Amino acid sequence: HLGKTEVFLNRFALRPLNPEELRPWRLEVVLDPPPGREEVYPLLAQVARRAGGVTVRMGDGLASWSPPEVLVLEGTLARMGQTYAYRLYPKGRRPLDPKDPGERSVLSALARRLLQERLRRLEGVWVEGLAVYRREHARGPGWRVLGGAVLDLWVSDSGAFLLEVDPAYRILCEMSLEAWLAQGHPLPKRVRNAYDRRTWELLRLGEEDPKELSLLDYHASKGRLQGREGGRVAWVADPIPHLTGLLVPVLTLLSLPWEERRRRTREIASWIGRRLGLGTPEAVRAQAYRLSIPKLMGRRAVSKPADALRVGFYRAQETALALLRLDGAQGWPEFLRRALLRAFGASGASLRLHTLHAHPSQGLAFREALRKAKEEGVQAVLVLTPPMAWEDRNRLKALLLREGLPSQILNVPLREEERHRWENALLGLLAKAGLQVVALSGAYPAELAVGFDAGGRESFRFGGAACAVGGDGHLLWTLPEAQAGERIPQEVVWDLLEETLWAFRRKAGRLPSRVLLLRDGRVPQDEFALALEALAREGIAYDLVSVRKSGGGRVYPVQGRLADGLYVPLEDKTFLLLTVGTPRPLKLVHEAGDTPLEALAHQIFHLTRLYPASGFAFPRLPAPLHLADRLVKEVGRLGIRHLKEVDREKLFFV
DNA sequence: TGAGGTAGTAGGTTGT
RNA sequence: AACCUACUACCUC
Ligand SMILES: [Mg+2]
Ligand SMILES: [Mg+2]
Repeated sequence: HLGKTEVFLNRFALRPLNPEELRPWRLEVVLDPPPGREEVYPLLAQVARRAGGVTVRMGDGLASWSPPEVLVLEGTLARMGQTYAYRLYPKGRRPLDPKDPGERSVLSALARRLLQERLRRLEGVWVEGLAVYRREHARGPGWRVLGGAVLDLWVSDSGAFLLEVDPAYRILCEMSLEAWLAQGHPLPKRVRNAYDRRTWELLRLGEEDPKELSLLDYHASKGRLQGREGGRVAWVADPIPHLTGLLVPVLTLLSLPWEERRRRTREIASWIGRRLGLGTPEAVRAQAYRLSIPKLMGRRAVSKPADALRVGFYRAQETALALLRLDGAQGWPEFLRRALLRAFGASGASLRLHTLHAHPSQGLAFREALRKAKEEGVQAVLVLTPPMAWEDRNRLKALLLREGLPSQILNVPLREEERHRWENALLGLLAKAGLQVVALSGAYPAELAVGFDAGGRESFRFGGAACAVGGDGHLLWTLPEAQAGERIPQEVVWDLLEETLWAFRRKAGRLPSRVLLLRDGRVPQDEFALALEALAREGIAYDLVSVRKSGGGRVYPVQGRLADGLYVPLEDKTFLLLTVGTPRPLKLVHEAGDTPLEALAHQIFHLTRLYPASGFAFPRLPAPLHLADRLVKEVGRLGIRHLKEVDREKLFFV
């Protein structure tokens, strides 16, 4: 179903590696005394750096392209606790191969260090590792903004360097937190320090003198207040006092037009190829297949979900809606009422607008009003209220949920002419009611696509999932599960997966024959182990896809305009998805399953249009994943405890 | 809290 | 190192 273009992405192919580069030098170290059970990630990776040149680790040890006699062999360094002192013994040199994948990998980590530690010693340059800043874009009175690009280096599998370039900006202050704060700037965003690498937030400055452990008496007695003296008190978190004498502050606040972005990518590329003796940049061109427009369906074919409000829903049902007005007045604003009635006029079944005549200030009594409403058929409520505060906003959302009443907030100074804004709140509201706004008129390989994301919170996270009961279907979610970190427990994945499988059984009378499994970001090794054995055993087929928002790189046209819904395959098992300042395609990886890439690229992009509450825009990632991101965020944000009596056909979190 | 997004500054989980 | 987030600001319908 595709028509080819040819784009080239922001990579460049530079000179092939030469003999000496195809056979690095190995060296064994001395740990005196030996490290610890975790103290090897900065302590093996602090000696591989202390050596100099292009020294970069080789698993349990180090490697170089530099002769070991120009290595610094005998030195002394430490992480806090054990003060080590390294010494380097050799092991000779052994060849490596590009065609072979196993060697191509270590060479890159050398090539990265080559890049990195050949960038340190350049001239009119500012280097933050892989990042290079080449020009001045703005110089302010103690407010410098250097701006070049971020880089990377690796090998091609034919033995030739590759160089990814992408234009960045950096911001660096010159003054103290007083030599600057007494020049105009208000209270700081974050007080970064030079005494350590440590920082803190910024509350409000203490009115009193730190002269009364000891607040001020310890500084000028710790030899910490010599070179620059403390000025006034500081107040932040992990109340605590700090003498604001020495602290090269970290400051926060234009985005470059797409054309200039490619121009600078190519220019900076040349520069780094020629200055670093790596040759002429021959920008890598990949071919990119144009993907087929999906046919999203309300009552009838429509281009953006918000058109369902004028045309009719894909599956409506006998429904009722409540209204909470927290501002002054009382009425459903006619146009919102007229707006709804016409969308249900367009659709098949009937509507009822109710009105909550209760304020939460009534306390417990206000719940009674809710008890009555739900009872009398109310499904979700639209709330009109002046911009609320996060803490109040959450307490209320969760109150209604505790009565099984999803809430859509519309911020109050509203005018008819404010049209898109209220139009989205309405879709949001119906999504929260249970309505199947739009769906996909299509022939797809996976009849069910589930999204997995994780975590909304602090110390612990929630692993959760959302469904689309596919080839248009119902969107529904599942009760999440509290977990330690980002990795969703192996059994929890399967448990969630099954609950999503069973959902399909209830709507189709049949288990699926193919499911689509989508993770947010990288899949931790083996976190889909179970589900996949589990599926295979039940003889239901599948594909697993890592879906990365970051890392897609850039994609540029050779000439013309890159068009919406473009698909570029890269390496085996991996492809980009430009769904159109400068766009950022999704990096996607087929981790498991036997479906051809184009076909997945197809669903994914098509699954993109499904999301019911975007109205006019389309989210960058597939409706299940987005839902998963949204659900999981919201649960973490206001607790799992409120969800019990909330029907999971109702997307309360949009 | 209308929603989508890119661009700076942070940090953290995975996992070497 | 590869990916998530959180703030900020700006754009778009
Ligand atoms: Mg919403
Ligand atoms: Mg995530």
